[PDB]
Amino acid sequence: HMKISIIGAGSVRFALQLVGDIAQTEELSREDTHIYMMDVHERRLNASYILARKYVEELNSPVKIVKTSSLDEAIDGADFIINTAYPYDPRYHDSGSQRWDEVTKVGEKHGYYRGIDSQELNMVSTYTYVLSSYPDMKLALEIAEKMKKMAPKAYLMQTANPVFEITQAVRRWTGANIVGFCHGVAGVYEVFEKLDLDPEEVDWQVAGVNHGIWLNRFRYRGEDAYPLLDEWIEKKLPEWEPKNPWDTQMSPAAMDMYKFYGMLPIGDTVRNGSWKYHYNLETKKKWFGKFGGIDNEVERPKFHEQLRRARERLIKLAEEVQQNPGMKLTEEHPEIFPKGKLSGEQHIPFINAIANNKRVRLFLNVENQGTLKDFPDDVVMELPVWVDCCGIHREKVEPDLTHRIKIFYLWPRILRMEWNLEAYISRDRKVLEEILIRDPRTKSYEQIVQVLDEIFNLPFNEELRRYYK
Amino acid sequence: HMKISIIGAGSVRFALQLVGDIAQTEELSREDTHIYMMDVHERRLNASYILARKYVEELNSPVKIVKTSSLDEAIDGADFIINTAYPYDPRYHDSGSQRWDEVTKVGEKHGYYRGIDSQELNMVSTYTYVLSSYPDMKLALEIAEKMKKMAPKAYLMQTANPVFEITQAVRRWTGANIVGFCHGVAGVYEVFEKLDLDPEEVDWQVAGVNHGIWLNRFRYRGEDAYPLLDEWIEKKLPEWEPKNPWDTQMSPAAMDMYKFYGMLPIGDTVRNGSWKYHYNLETKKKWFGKFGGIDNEVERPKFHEQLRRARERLIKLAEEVQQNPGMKLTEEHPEIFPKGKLSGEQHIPFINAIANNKRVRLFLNVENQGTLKDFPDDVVMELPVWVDCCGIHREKVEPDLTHRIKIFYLWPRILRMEWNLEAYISRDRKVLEEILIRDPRTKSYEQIVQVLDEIFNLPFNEELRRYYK
Repeated sequence: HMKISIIGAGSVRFALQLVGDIAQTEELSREDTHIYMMDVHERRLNASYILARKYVEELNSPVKIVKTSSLDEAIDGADFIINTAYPYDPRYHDSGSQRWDEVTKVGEKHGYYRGIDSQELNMVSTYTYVLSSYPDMKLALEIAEKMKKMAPKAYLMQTANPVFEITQAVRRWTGANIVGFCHGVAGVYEVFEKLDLDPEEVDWQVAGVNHGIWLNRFRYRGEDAYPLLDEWIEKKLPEWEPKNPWDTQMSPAAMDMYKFYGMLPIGDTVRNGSWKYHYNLETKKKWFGKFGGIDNEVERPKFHEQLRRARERLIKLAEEVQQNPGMKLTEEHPEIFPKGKLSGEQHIPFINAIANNKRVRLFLNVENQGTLKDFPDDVVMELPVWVDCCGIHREKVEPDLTHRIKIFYLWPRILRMEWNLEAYISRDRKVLEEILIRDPRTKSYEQIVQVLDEIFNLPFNEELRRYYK
Repeated sequence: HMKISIIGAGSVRFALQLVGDIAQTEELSREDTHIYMMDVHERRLNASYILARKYVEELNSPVKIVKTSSLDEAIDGADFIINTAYPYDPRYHDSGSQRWDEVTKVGEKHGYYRGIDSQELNMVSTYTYVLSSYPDMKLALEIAEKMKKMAPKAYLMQTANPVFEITQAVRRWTGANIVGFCHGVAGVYEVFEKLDLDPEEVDWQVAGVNHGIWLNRFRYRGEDAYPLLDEWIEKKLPEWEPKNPWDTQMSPAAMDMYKFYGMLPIGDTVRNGSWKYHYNLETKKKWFGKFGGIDNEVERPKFHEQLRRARERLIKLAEEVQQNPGMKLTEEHPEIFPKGKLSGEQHIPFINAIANNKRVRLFLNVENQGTLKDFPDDVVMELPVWVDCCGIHREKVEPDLTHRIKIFYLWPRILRMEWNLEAYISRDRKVLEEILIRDPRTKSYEQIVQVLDEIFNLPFNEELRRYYK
């Protein structure tokens, strides 16, 4: 059979997306495809299981769906393990984002705007937790060790953040077959839209690290197409406005980074700039438009609440279907339960490529292996790759990333990953302190000790405190 | 013949040291050894030439000394070119340190303690000038290009700062035969003194980058000797006091860095810590003793004045000998004009090794070439090497530098070098701005623009201003 396990299936909307794509994929929608939905939160998990079963039934897909609260059961003999879990202690929080929002508030209380987890080239909210991301790294490493014994052939498809740090740590310290997933590359198609270019006529490539990728190749009709971006910056940038807090691809911050680095940052990379664009909310609004981007004290909590409500709606909807077996989720809520339309995410296409030799081009976090020759072979990069029955095949990255991207962006970001990994494995608070000593917002050493003490002293950080004792 | 050219011979005390060592070296004190003393400041140069001639005469050395204000004449057919020049416009300053002190004061005026040239892992006073060190890099690159045509076999022995940035820039952009010189390694012998160890019984090694070197090997009687340092930290560190502003080898800052990195920083590396030890003068005094080290608003100007007076004394002494040919400099001032004692610096031993196959172990700034396998081959490192008639031979660095030294110290410092080089060659103010955007002392972007504007607007920075226009 074929066993696909979603760890953290309590993440309802993502689980349903994964189930919808599987049921709408010919080579996978088979009675021999078993989808295990695993989580430690039964209310969330139950809702996801009920909605997934009904969704499949309305799609007339014969896939079998199994619910379990046992991590071992989900891993045992799995072919693909999708880690979308975001650990949180329910005694204190409703989601993982809620413990991040709390430590961040404590950071801001001590003078660290947007929390100590917001650093240069690393502003994406909820990416790291107290620098070392202890609970997320711990869970990923547990899964990696369990599957080396209970599922040696399985792919561990890491989606929970930090993808870069975690994929790197698992690869380096376990050798488990882990691949990091994030589709920040989807931003390029807007670039093409704004420049009036058929994306099918555009010869393009993107490369870098997770949330740190660059449009290294951008050609059209046999010539460099960046002069067309230059034209857009001059004529249409002054009139640019963000449609919502997430709209940053064509923002002044992206184009300023482009002017400096020589290539356009893509996707979340525009959020991960230097402190030039993020000193405060007013500065964010100059470089990102009226919302100030997403990673600020207004929009990040707002967005997290929108997720909380959206989650409860789905849970309530799961109670409704149990009461109204006749209602068709495909009809009542098409945007959540689409028919005949794939999500476009890479997770299920990846599985169909490995298991059914359906070759496809994807952007995945894997070891460099000389793809970017100026960087170590074992450093995990977000690279363009072709996946099929027999492995992941890296494309040649040409043109190479510019000299400035390497020395001012990729390398400082790679070192931060190494800092974070060292802080985890060493169990040494002094490494956490050294990271904050490189932090521009630090005014004194005593400040560093006190912000960490309060974070470590939060009631839901007992494990973290004992870990670093 | 043998032609040894001192570029910047106006640096009187160093020139006399170089001349004294040559005249006291058997294989070099020959009529066929010609010492060219070159500089653009005649008062300084004349004083150095007069004192050098008298010194040689009292040593009964037959070496010929030539004075010239022509850089070409000094380079033409030279066998070794010693660059100890520190450019400065005499219309405004008396030495190079005086233009550094002025820009630093402007930096502090804008909220950058110890000037924008003081950065993490880079606190040594007068090491870089406005980040890119324009006048020093320019002169070094001029010399390198002139000698590729007028002296292809010559060694360019770079002593003027920044040694790291300059040696790297010359190697990479000209391929001239440049080697960087600095004897920060001399600090190890004090470590041995304090621990009651015969330095001859100590199997030790040091490696890193310029002003960024580490005691990677420290063994005694067949065992790791660092436990003896551990003992010293516990028993004798509390009673440590600095003999003078330069005494930092056994300071609390050095031992704190040792506790973190696992190896003891050596020499000037103790000055080049994180901002933890340098937020302000009071913080410096906690981690360096009562003087607060040398790199502060009190001791750095004090020391520079001590150099000014010491320089004028020598110039006045040169006028005295012209009036009293009978006086013996060897007798009246033995510390400046020693007999039968070498300085211990590496410059002349290096020359005697290349030209006379007198093999010796030295610590020189040369391309890595796989010595530290985790770093690029072309990056200039301060390595232990054996020099003889036919090349520079790198020792094996064992134990390897610790993981923390690499990711928290060497790599961040190497990237800064790349930042500085990029700022020079690009002629792009935005690179200078990006460097300051990574600066913890920056509070806003407008601050960066204004501090650079005032620095660029200083009257003696016309060339620098036009360069970056």
